This record gives sequence, C-alpha cells and structure tokens, in this order.
Amino acid sequence: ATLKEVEMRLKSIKNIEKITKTMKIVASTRLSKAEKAKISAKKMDEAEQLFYKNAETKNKELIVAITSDKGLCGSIHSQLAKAVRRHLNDQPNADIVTIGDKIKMQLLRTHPNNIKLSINGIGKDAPTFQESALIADKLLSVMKAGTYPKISIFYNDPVSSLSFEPSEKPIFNAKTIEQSPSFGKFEIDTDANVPRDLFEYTLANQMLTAMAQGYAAEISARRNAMDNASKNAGDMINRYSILYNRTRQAVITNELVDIITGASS
Amino acid sequence: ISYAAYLNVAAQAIRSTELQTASVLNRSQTDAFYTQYKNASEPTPITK
Amino acid sequence: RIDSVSQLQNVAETTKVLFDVSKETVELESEAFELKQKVELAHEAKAVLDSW
Amino acid sequence: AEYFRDEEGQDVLLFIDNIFRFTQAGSEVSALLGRIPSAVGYQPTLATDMGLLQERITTTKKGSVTSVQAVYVPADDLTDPAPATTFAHLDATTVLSRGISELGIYPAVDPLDSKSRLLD
Repeated sequence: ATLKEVEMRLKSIKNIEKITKTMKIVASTRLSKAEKAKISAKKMDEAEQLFYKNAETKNKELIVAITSDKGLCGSIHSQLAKAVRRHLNDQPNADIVTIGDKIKMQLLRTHPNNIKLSINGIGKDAPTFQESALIADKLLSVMKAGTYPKISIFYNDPVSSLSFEPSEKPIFNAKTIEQSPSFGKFEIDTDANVPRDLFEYTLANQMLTAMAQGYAAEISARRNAMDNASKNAGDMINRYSILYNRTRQAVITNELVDIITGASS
Repeated sequence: ISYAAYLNVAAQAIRSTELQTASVLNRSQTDAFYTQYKNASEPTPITK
Repeated sequence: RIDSVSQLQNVAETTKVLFDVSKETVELESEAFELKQKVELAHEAKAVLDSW
Repeated sequence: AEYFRDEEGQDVLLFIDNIFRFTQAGSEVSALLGRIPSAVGYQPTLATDMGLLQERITTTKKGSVTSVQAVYVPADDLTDPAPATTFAHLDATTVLSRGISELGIYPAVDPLDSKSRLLD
C-alpha cells in the first residue's frame, strides 16, 4: 500500500549498502598489492630520474593520462580531467592519448581534436610492464612521439592513504639529452645513439610508474568513496526506519475506524 | 618496433622457468585491444 | 598617436546628436499626457455605460 | 460577496483563512445531528456540503469573482478527502509545505506542486 512501498525502498537502500560493504572489503585486499608494486616501480624509475636530473633538462605536444575503464572509484576520473584540461589551455587542439575509456568521453566533448589514440582493457588489470611496453611502441609508430618537444604524463598521486591529488611528471624527449646544460659529463661520440634508445625505453618505464601511482590512488579512493557511501546509505536506513514505524501505526488506526463504523450500523 | 619492445620480448622468453609466480606471467602476457582513433571518428579496435 | 586624437574629435561631435534626441523624447511625454487623459476619460464613460 | 456580485457591477475579491475550518466544523457537528461519520473523521455529507459554498463562488455575467482560498492541512496529509476534493473545484494552487520551509526558501511554495488552468 503505502506500507509495502516503504518496505521495498528500505530494501533497495539495504541491497546498495550490502554491495558497498562488499566492495570496500575487496578494495582493501587489492590495495595492499597496489601500494607494494608502486614502491618498486618508483624506485626503478628513480634510478633513471637520477640521470635526468644530473644531466639537467630542457624538456604539437602530447598528453597522456591513466584511468580506469570501469566506472566508480571516487572522483579519480574527473579530477584527472580538470588537470588535463589545464594544460590544454596552451594549444586547444592538442593530442591526448587516453589510457582509460572514461576520461576519453569527457575530453571528446571539451575539444574534439584531442582524442587520437586510445587504449582499452587496462582498467581490470594491474600496473604491469607488458601493457606499458606495447602502448609505448605503438606511441612512436602512430603518434610519432619522438617529434614532440614536450611529453607529459598525468596520474593521480596517492598523497596520503585517504587522499589523491592529480599529479604529473614529464617524459623526457630524446631532444632533451642532446642540448641540456650537461652532456659533457655524459660525453659521447659514436659509441652509442643513447638519445633515440634511452628515450624509447623511458617512455615505457615513466609511463608505468604513472600507471602504478594512478592504480594505487584509484583503489584507495575507491575504498574511501564506498566507505562514505555505506555511511550515507545508513543514514537513509535510519530515517526510513522512523517512516516504517509511523507507516505501521497509521494502517492499524485507519483500519479500526472502518470495522467500528460497520459494526455500529 | 623499438629498442624497449626488443627488451620486452627478451623479458617474454624469460617468463617461461616454471618456478616463477603469476604476476611475472602478467608482466609478460596481456590480451587487450587498443581502440584506434582519429579526428570523434574511430577505426575499429585491434589486439595490443 | 593619430588614432587617439581622431577618436576625440569624431566622438565629441556625434554624442551631441544623442544628447538632443533623448531630451526631445521627454518633451513628447508632455504631449503623451493629453493621450493618457483621453483614455481615462473614455474608459470612465464606457464603464458607466456598461453598467447601464 | 453576492450583493456586490449582483446589484453592482464593481470589482470583487475574496480572501479566506481557512475554509478547511468550515470543513472541520462539519466533522464536529456530524455525530450530534444524527449522521454516521465516514472514514478519517470527515462528514458523510462532504461532497454536497462542500458543493453548495463553492457554487456560490462562481463567475456570472453580472460580474467576475477572483477568489483566493486557504485550506489548513492537518498532519500535512494532503491525501485525506477534505484537502483532496478541493482541487477539482480549483483552477490554480500554489501549495506551501514544511519541507521548503526548512530549506529556508520563503515563499514556501512547492515549485513542482503548482498548477493552473492558464498554463498553455
């Protein structure tokens, strides 16, 4: 009546609560793995950053960002979208490679000359080297990544275990090594063609590092967002409990008048 | 092909001796697509 | 330098056209008052007559 | 209101606070008179009794009659027959509710619960 309609909606809230509980639990298990991977990646990459630093640097233009194909995990997807957008104030038509289905849809609106290359099937998978390598190799061929003066990579940095701030680092072009302040303490002749090779190899290694942070940030956000969902859903359970209790009394009292009027007559 | 795609293959051979864990195989084996794109317009996906 | 100086000259002349025209329109509202009065009086006469 | 309506052709208004209180009074008298109360508590003679005042508020060619009427809603249930049976006898409403009152929106008129016969 009113009654059954109360009871079913309270159920709906319950089922929702039950699934967000389930999720947070599965999120905690994934998360541990995620953060451990990210130390190793950062540390490996860091050994290259040491070079890039000492060497110094002089880093259209490309944008990469890394996100989940699967929807829901917090505001990971659209806070990441604000930061892409910030750097698309340089050139409005600049070419975005979307590792992640979600961000692509949103960007395609804001400017349509952005989506050029896109990937798929990353979101259900971990930050593993194979994915990064193939995409890097394809980035050279399709998109001609070695032409660019700037390459920039976006991810969401897992700031503290309860937060994520969208963050960046620049993949350094082959061009940087050559003309940078010091290449005299990284002297060469014809012993190797270090730029064209060192560049390729750091496309995949820096991009991987970015996937690892992003993954750790996403799974962390997800846990927190679902954690908050249970709370807000609980609050509705408790209000709807007052609704159920009033709904039950009303049905019984209105019903009594009916039997009484009949009996009198 | 790239210098780092050749390292990648070298890494692939290395994933199989049998002693190696599940994650190792994933750093060396993925079945995915990559959505080809141009313009809005899309050529259809192909396996990465 | 010529660009600035020309604007002053050209602008200074033409704004006088709007300054006169605008106030003339205000003069028209005095004549408008006679129009308004005729409407009041006719509405008044019509109203009584409908009642008749 | 009718003298102004009939004899004179001069403009009328009506403001009412509340004609729910007319309905409320009917429920109170109902038992004593010799009627058997219908469900909720409202009179078994509600449509006929309601009918007579609201057909004595009606436009004639002797003059138009703009009316503004107010209905007091008890327990805020609008699904009770005394508030409900009024809408049929209405052209327009601008329903006011407790919820929009809490939200701080004054006037408290529901913006999704307003209707008119002048809407087209």
